[PDB]
Amino acid sequence: HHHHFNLPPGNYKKPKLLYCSNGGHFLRILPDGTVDGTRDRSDQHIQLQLSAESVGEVYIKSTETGQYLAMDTDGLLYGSQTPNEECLFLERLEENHYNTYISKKHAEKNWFVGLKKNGSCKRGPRTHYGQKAILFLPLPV
Repeated sequence: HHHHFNLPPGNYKKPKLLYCSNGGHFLRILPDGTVDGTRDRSDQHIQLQLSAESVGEVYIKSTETGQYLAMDTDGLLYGSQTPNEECLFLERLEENHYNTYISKKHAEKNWFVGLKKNGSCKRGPRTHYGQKAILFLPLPV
């Protein structure tokens, strides 16, 4: 293990919105595979279904498009049509409150899913423990 094992409360029964504290954006997976953030609660591409692989491991999938959130070799988030090793994330509790998502593939590097204040996604290597960009709150849709 490269990381702690404090898990967030909750389950995967229903889809969620992943709200980023940093700029107040919801994680969005565009039909074209693009990943970013939007403040529009009405957006049809912010509804995500999480599911667990192993305990503490998840897939994050677009309910609208079926695409899986994934982080590439260069730390860029993208929408994948099929589930692959780049699609697994370590879902953890952070600051005793939020949810963080660490790239399983790149766990040793501490690459997280994160959103900038301007709503653009952070590149893996630019993320790190202690940032606001990596903090998410799962909200019901």
